[PDB]
Amino acid sequence: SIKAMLELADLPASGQLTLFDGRTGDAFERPVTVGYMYMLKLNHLVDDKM
Amino acid sequence: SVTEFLKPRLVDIEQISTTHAKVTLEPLERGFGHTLGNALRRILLSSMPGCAVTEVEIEGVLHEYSTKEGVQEDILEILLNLKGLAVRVAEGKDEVFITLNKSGSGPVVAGDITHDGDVEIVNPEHVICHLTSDNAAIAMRIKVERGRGYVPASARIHERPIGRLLVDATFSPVDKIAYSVEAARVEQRTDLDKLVIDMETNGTLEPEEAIRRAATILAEQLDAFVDLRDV
Amino acid sequence: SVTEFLKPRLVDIEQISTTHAKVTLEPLERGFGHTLGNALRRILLSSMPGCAVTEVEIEGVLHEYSTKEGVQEDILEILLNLKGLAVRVAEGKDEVFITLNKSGSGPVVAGDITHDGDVEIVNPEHVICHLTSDNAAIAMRIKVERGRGYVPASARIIGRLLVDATFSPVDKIAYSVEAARVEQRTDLDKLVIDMETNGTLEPEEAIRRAATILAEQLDAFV
Amino acid sequence: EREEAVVWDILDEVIREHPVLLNRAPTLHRLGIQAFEPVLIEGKAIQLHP
Amino acid sequence: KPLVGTGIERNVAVDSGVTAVAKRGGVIQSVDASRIVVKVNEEELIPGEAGIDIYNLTKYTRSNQNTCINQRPCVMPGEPVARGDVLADGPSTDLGELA
Amino acid sequence: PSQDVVLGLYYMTREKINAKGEGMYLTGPAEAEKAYRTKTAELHARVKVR
Amino acid sequence: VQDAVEKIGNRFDLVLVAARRARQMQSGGKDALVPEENDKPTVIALREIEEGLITKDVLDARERQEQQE
Repeated sequence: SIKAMLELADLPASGQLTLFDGRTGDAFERPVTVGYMYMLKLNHLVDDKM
Repeated sequence: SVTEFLKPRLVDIEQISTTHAKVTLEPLERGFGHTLGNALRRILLSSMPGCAVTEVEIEGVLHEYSTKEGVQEDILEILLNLKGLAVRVAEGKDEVFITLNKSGSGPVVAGDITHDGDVEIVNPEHVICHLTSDNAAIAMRIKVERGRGYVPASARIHERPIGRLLVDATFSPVDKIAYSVEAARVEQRTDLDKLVIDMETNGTLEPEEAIRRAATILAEQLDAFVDLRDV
Repeated sequence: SVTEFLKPRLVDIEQISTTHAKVTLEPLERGFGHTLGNALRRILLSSMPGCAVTEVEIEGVLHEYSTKEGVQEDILEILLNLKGLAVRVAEGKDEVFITLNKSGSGPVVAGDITHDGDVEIVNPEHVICHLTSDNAAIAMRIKVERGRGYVPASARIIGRLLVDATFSPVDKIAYSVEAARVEQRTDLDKLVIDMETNGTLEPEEAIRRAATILAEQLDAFV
Repeated sequence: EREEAVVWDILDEVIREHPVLLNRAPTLHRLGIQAFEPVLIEGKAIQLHP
Repeated sequence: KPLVGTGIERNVAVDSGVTAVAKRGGVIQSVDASRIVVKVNEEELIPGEAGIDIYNLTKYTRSNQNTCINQRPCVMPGEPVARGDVLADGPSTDLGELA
Repeated sequence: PSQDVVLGLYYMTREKINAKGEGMYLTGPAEAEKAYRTKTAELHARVKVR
Repeated sequence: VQDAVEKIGNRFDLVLVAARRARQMQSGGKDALVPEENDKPTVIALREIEEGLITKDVLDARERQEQQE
């Protein structure tokens, strides 16, 4: 189902894209897994811990 | 010959939309396309001047974490929406004040802002807030400043009257840059390349102008190496 | 101002030797160190004009894998030794033929190459090969052209033996970006370039030439 | 308290060669406390060598 | 919202009580960032009742862990709502889904 | 070293069959770096180095 | 600190002698025998020990000479 959804969205079925280094402009030698993750900001802040 | 290279020229400009464009540089020697593309992408994404909202003043509002009658959005949401305003200020002015008064139910958008003729709103359909009552009214005084980079409200060096609301300003008009190096058919040579730069912006800055500013910055930084001496 | 930018104020050039140098430039704006270093590296490694050995004729040797009697080194090792030959050619001359003839037992070096006076050898102590037998002689005809960058033999594919062409005088370039500060702005960049050339050019002159090429490429837009 | 610039220069010259001891609990062995030369960084978190 | 979810977020958002849920159906008479006024439907009226449901929203109230508790309207004036529909989203809620 | 340092040193020192620049002769590590930066030879190309 | 501990022999004795030299240069009016190069007294004392100018016997001899005068 994930591969079918990727095919529908005109994206690689492996989920890996070709990324280029911003500093040099050179493509990375191997495909890199790129996607979207749900990330959280925990209540452990360096403001309250210094 | 070998010593002498061929200098690229701006041969094509394409405006797919107000916020999207393509610029073509041709001809380029072997390997210079990637060098120029990466340098121009890094300069364009970092050091392009622009104009952004810095201060807002709303009648009857003392702080951002508040509410106004007849408005669906809080003042924080209104300021966040104002952060996405695309404003072009005529050259020679680094500071301008615009004014927005609106009464009656409906979406208060960027096209209702009254300017002095030296300010152009690139996105008149940008929704700023919503008025949910016929008696509701909004009156705001917005400050637009020219700058470069990202200047948060805290970073501004410190009287400021109660009611003036600081807004974090992202002055850079450039959002996305891509570059492709393709084959170019010039005379009988095959080694010559062509650089196509795809720019997605807010519409404030012209593509050709941005290219020239990036080239000027790169040349000015290179001048140190062109005249290498111990200083 | 929006158009004003920080320019280097401390540029230090330290010379390890006549061919090795280290240039430190500070301060630079955020991200400019990588841009300048990468652009300079690509120009100095793949776009610098220069002169290098391209082809060789060896009497009695037909293929690169053929064997010659009396030489300690194999043919490929001789070709590699020929590659590391710092050669200067007078302006206006693109292709030049030189010759090397020597008989005896001992090290055949770059100082035994006879040229026309339009070719200067920077390293006459460079060893080309070794002759083992007193009855063994070597006769070679070397072609020196003018080109840009590093073009290997494979990319350029009768008895003609191809030599990898190191046209660019730059033998090694490395760049590092460290943190530098002025006033309370601690996000500035300091660029350190370690450079080593073959001897044809000084590293600072090579950096100047690369910067000149890069700036001249942008003249149509500034 | 007013955080002048020359205060920052004085702080730079104070810690120029003043070692500082870094510790992480639990201290199972003596390598759990080590001396380092400090480098001032704009931020709120200590940067540790890998 | 979480793009990849499990389908449980709505239950948590509704049952936590941080959101403003419609006690009775009807049409939203008035919306403002601090007050939602709903005109109750004719079929769901107690005899001799006013017919107005008023929801006053919590705005920027300190929590037990010093975090903002804020309710944002997700309705528009004139649109129909039913029983159990989310009228305002509390902290970490997007259109009735846990965010 | 551990983790990313070990992974990088492992990847740089691996050996691949029929890579770009296989069988080339190099004067030294400097020429190997020059060949890698010019995209002449890959990191895993089998060569002969002085 | 490898050179200093090689010249002195023991890390603890090196620390003690360097501390005495640093207190002499800081609290007292003694001047460094090597260029300071904008260094703290402890580092200057360590450099002096590394160069071999300062040892426990040398410090004791200098103290005896000062006591005599």
